[PDB]
Amino acid sequence: RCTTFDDVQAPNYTQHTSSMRGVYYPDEIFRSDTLYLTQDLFLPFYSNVTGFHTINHTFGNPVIPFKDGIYFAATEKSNVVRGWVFGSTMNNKSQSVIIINNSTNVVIRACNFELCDNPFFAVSKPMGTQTHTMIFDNAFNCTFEYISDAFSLDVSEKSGNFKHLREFVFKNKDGFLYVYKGYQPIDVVRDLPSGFNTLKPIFKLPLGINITNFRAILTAFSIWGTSAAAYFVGYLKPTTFMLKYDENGTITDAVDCSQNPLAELKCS
Amino acid sequence: GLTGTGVLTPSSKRFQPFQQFGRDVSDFTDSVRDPKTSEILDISPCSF
Amino acid sequence: NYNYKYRYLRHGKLRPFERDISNVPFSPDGKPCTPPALNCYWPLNDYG
Repeated sequence: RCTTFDDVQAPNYTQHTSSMRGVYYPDEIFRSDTLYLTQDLFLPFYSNVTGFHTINHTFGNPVIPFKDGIYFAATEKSNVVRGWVFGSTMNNKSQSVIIINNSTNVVIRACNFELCDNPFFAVSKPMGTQTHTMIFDNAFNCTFEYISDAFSLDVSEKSGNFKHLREFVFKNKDGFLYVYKGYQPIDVVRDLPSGFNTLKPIFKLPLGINITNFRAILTAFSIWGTSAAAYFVGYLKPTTFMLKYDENGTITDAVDCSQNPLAELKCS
Repeated sequence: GLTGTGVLTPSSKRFQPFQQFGRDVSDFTDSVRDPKTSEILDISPCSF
Repeated sequence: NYNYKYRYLRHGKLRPFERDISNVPFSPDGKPCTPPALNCYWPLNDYG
């Protein structure tokens, strides 16, 4: 069932600053004590940040395109917006990939999928039983299925500090699927703190479809529910970067070239 | 996949769980997390 | 071997390591059709 509700309006397209967030471990390889150069589809520093300021007045999941490198951020409160189904036509006639949980364990399938206009997690307000998580409806001419580890993973409706921070990068490479993660406990009102953190290679799935467009998945509080918050979106752009690696073997200072003529001479 | 020639000796470092290689100035791997749980350096220059 | 097929119709060129099954009622500018209505075919083709 496209169990699709009534409070989705068109937004004001609110944009913010992309100071230094979005750095990851570029390889499996140690370095130390240099400025190392390479080029990648990265988020440009200081640039726009797509802030999606979903509150009780506005639920936010439109059509969401990939468009050549992406970045996900959410100052979570017990991990509300889990679920990534990536594909082309977002229907039965897209073999897509469903990337969801049984609240402990990552369950992923890639197949023709009954991709409804709204399937979700019908999560309650005080306890959190996903009443209507029926997303594995149909699967024919399938391709793939994957199950990770059961790990500690909370759902329920909360507020307070922005203690959880899902910082995700989902990167493609010739079908291969690169999953980065880095935890960073923060608390600003919901204005964006600046900063920088290593993102770290959780996963690969080698899938390989027409990876065009998608949506998010949230937990609809069976009146749906989001609270006084947002979530931040970026794209990647293929430019060349210089990193300053310490003797402690850590990402410490990432500096682009093409942002700034200053940054160009720095990497020069 | 790494043959080579030199001297080995244990690390003094801050290694990572996914990690294997170190490539000191370039393409050298510098170190091995041994495939049965050790983490040592590399000094391929024996003496010469 | 009428059993097995390939596809020979697409908008544009391929990208490495990608699979799409979708037997589109293919047409040069969209047109979700009932083939073989004219300028509307399918990409699939047998082996013989």
